[PDB]
Amino acid sequence: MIQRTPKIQVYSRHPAENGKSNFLNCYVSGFHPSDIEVDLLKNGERIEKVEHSDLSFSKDWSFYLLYYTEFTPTEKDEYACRVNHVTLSQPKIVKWDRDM
Amino acid sequence: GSHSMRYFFTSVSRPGRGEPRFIAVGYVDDTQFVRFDSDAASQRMEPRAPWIEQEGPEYWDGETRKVKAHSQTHRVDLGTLRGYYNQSEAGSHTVQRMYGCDVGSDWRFLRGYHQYAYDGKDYIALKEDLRSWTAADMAAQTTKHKWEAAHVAEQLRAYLEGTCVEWLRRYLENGKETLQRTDAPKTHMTHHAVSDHEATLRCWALSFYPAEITLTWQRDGEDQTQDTELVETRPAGDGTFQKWAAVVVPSGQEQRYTCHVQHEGLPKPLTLRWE
Amino acid sequence: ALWGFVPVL
Repeated sequence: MIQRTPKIQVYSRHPAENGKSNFLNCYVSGFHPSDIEVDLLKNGERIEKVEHSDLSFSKDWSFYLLYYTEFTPTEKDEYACRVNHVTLSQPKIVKWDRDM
Repeated sequence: GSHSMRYFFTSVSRPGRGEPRFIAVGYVDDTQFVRFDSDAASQRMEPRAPWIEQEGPEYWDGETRKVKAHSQTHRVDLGTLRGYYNQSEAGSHTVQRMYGCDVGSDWRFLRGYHQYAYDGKDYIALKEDLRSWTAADMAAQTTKHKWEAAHVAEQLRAYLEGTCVEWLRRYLENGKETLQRTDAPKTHMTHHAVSDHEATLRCWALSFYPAEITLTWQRDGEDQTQDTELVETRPAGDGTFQKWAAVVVPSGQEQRYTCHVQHEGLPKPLTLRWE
Repeated sequence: ALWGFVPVL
């Protein structure tokens, strides 16, 4: 059966400014089947208040979802997105780089 | 400009874990406006954009009734295809469906779509003449024959050219402040030394709508497609989109490169340079 | 708005 690996991007809604409210996003796209696990991490621990968009797909039938949560960036706190899917032998972790 | 309305449906089986989950979403251009989730508590079609919240109870009761009919049918469709392909009842499978219409700058019908995919593969689709069907395998042909005998294409055509376009026009007018607008991209560049003789130049496009956009890097006026890292356009979460393009430049040659941005919200294409 | 007729595979 068809299986496509998810592309992953971790970024903020607005340019990051320490001490100012924002939203941390993790966009997963181009995957199949739709079964997928996405977590946002703060200094390694799982953030519990995370929401996501309603499942949708592109013209080529691949799925996409946006996971997000409110956050206020600091100079020292580090964030990341952890994803697991049938195409990944191990959970894939991508660190947030305020420049990407 | 041109516009479109599209509905996306996803049905996924989960043997030994209850009935299949069904998710439906509706879009006007790149703006979602409704949703339905068979696992949710409300069991109703729900608004996902401010401009559709004004529709009365007749609208919501009607879309709820129709969407649950779609759910029940696509839930059953999973069983039908498992049979067509003689697959076991243990595995999880996926049925996807999409239909909608396109309208030109003059707001008149341009094209219509109605197609399905099983486990990520094209299954059946209405052709451009709005009268015939494309079926790749034996199974698809069985569905194709049923639909020809039931004259499905004809009923569908009346929806695509009439009803579909009529509602799209209505939504465009009722939500004109957001649907008939354009947010030009806010741009900037970043420079980061990766070594003592090489640096990364990244061109940014932020807070734009619609999603369609073209971002390119040129050196001395020539395209650098193969040397440019371009990420997929992504949602900001507030209704706008973002995108960036980067090239690694030999320290000292920054002035040879230019970033070009094309977007409907720009009065003229932009040409940026690091300087 | 949704199409009121739902075909079956």
